[PDB]
Amino acid sequence: DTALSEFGVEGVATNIGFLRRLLAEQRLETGWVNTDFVDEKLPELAAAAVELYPGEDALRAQLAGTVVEVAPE
Amino acid sequence: PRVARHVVPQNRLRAYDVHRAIEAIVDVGSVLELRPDYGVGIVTALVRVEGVPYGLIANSTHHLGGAIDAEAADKAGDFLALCE
Amino acid sequence: NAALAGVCDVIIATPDANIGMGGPAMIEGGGLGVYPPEAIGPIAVQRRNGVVGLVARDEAHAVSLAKQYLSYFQGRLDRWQAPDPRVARHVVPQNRLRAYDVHRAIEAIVDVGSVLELRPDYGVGIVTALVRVEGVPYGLIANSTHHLGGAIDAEAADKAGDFLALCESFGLPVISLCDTPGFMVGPDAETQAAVRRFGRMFVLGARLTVPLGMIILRKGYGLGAMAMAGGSFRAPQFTVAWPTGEIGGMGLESAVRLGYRTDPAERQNLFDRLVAAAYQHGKALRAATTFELDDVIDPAASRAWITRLS
Amino acid sequence: GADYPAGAQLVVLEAMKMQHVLAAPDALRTVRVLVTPGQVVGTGDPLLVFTRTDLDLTRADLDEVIERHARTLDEGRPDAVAKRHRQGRRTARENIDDLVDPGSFVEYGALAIAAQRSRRSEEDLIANTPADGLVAGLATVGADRFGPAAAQAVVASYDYTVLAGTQGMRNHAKTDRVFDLAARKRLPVVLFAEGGRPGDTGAAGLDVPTFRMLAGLRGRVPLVSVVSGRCFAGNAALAGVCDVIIATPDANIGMGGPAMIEGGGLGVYPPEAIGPIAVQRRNGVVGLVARDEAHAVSLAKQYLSYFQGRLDRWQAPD
Amino acid sequence: PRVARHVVPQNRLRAYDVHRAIEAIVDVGSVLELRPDYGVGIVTALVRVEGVPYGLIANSTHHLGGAIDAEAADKAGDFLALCESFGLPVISLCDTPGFMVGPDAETQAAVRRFGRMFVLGARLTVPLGMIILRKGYGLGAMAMAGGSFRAPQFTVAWPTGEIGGMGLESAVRLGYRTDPAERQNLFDRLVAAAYQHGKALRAATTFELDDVIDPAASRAWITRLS
Repeated sequence: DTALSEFGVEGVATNIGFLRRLLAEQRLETGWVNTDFVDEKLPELAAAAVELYPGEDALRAQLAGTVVEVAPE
Repeated sequence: PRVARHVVPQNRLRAYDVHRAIEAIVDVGSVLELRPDYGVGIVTALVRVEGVPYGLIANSTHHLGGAIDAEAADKAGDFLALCE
Repeated sequence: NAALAGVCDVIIATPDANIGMGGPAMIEGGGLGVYPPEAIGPIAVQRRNGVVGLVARDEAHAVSLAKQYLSYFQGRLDRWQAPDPRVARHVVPQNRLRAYDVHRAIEAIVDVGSVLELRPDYGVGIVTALVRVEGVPYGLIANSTHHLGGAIDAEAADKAGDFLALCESFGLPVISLCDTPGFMVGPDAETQAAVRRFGRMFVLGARLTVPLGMIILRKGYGLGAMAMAGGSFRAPQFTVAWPTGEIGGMGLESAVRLGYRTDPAERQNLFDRLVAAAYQHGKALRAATTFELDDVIDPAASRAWITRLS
Repeated sequence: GADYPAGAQLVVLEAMKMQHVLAAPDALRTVRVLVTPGQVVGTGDPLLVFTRTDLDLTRADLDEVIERHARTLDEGRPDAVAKRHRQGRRTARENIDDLVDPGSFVEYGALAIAAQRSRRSEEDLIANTPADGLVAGLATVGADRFGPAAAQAVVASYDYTVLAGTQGMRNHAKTDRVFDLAARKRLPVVLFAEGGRPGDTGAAGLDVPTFRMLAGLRGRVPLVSVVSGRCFAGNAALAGVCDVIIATPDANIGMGGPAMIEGGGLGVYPPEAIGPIAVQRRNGVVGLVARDEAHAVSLAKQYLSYFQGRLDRWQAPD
Repeated sequence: PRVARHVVPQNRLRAYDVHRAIEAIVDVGSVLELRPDYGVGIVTALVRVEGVPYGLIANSTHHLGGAIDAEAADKAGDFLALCESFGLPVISLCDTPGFMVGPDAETQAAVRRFGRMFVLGARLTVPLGMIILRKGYGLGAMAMAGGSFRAPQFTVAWPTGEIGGMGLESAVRLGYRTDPAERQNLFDRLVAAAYQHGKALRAATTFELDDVIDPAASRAWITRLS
């Protein structure tokens, strides 16, 4: 997944999103899926698809998460 | 006015924020910078000095030391065509 | 020396040419190191970004082109030779799918050897060239199918707008050979600021005060087709089309793709039939019937129409 | 840009230490050359472009068109051309090609058909509504005596054979198109008005620019109106917004058509009792009275001549 | 303002005095009607709306039902040449079925005369606002506006307005042709009926009019003319 995310492609549409969505599936955490899996999950998976001027600093996220409250500008 | 005097650093190497410069000249709150995240090399803004409207362009040190690149040149060319 | 050269209308350069705003001494004075002059403005780099307008074989040729370029802004020619009217009739293949060379259509219309195409390796979707019909100087723009099927992209838009301003500035009537499905779309086309760049093509067409005649060679759809006319099929002095033409808000295959949505293997087939079928109810003769075109002409008459423009 | 036969040397590269010589794959003509002596190339890099080294073979396309066009002309309509000559009058195209200089006409909207698919079908509209009733376009008049530039002119005629030469959606759009040009190029207009439509009892065409456009050309360019037959309603309006009206004795011009005089409750009158060449000859509505159609076109050509230039050959009286 | 609302009679047949209409719009006492006993078909007057000078033309019902005849056409043509010449913005109150038709009308050189009204409106380069009081049909109604309903800066209408290529009755008299004694009956049945699908509101639906206003709004619109 990390590999697929760090893959930058611009200009041509790809299926990096689909594959990415596909690795996230759970049945697949068992080590394998069968010949029909990717077909019965296609529609489900198909759907699921800054500079600073001197004197300024940027407050970054310490770790991943969902923003609940932010200060005003 | 006396504030405009400290805007530019005496050490010719220490970069500075253009906005501090602009704000030290045009009257308070009259600045309206257009396309700030585009051709960032140069600032194009509509301002006011004693209530009169002016167009303003300015080289920003935060980019290439002030160097005018192909994109910041285009942007400034556009703004000059607007003012004219 | 370059600054002066790039403030001009055209730059005629020879293969051994190297143009750059900064001399190796400047690239060095700026701390970017040291480079040899042959690696600054290669006739290959400048041939593409639209910096060099005409590429000459040698010095005598460059001077030849310079003499020719001026000629369009200097006056009419007395001796002129018309092409074989018949050739025009066979430029566009009768099969809407088979592509063809735009240079052929241009050369089948404007009189013999009067074509001088500018910045050809730049914004290749649209051809911008100074030409002549019966001795008179005209500016000419044309869609080339060899690029995106004729779709107008952000950069062809730029090159076209530039030319429309040139023509307007020195007053050359314009000849527009249209063959486009419209502007090139897509989330990627949008990242190249297509909204702002196509807008400028409309603005400069709106500013044309010179006569502009439009001939639809094959395709002429949506805004892109309009932009090619000045912003409307009403702006041109005459908006005529060859028999191979087809007009509409959106290209046929585009209407089909949207009006018919199942085939696992080859949809391509049901498509080609649903498209060649819809093509009959979208010809040029039909749009001619509702006056959406001033006429559907015999390609040998193109000149006769382009004449009443001057 | 040089022609070379098959085998002819085209480029020379220096591989290891020896020299590889690239030649013409066959009879070709150089076009573009993207390579300069001295540069280092890689495998497969393009060095130059080229073109390897009947006209009467008719094609369907051009034919369907020739036909569709030819079905608009006089020849393709013996039926209607007979009824006209029967009545002792010329057809729209006969008058036009008489006025206009030999093949200088550039017709606009020839393949236009009426705008009513609800009272008819596309089939008969295409054969019974040629040019929607109006043959209009660019031309030259007196180009032999004056320049082909000064003799330029917009020319239009209503075809009585098509719906009594009445005005309709499509031909309105054609008059606008053509009156726009007269202005764009400051060209004189010669209008063969005559006539006076199914779905007219709706969308009121009160926003039609036609009348305002011609009226607005008044002092700008010479406006000539030729009238034979019946000229009522909008057709008359246009005719009376002009500089001169050349009419033939059989002419009847009136702002209101018998249908309008009737719709207003004033009863029913026959068209020969509306704008008699005698009434309009007096109140200054008709400026020139022609003996016949060929004479009216003759006078129209002469009238324009004064606004077109000087004459070289002239004979002084005694 | 609320007074302007009662000026035009709801019964599309009951004539009314134009002066009441004009006076309900322009400011009090600003009216100066010129040549009132001449070309009585149309009223040409110099007026004021919020102190600003305007030229005003208006069809009078008391004449031929509003019909524009050869003489009232001449008079209006003159006034439009006056306004244009002295840069006065025009106000056009329309209530005409069209140009007076008939064989007799054609004798008074109406083709040349109605044409002069068309040419003189085609030359107006001053703002012209138009308000259809009741009837606005045919080329006559177009002339009243410069030559096209698009020509005016605004072509608006009062609730009592009716638009069309030809008047309601003209349409009925043609598309329906039997009554021995009294036809006047069945006639005003087809008329009052057809009216519903030719009124102002319907026209406004297809944007053939810029709007159908509350007559108290007349000023607010005219005001935008200067």
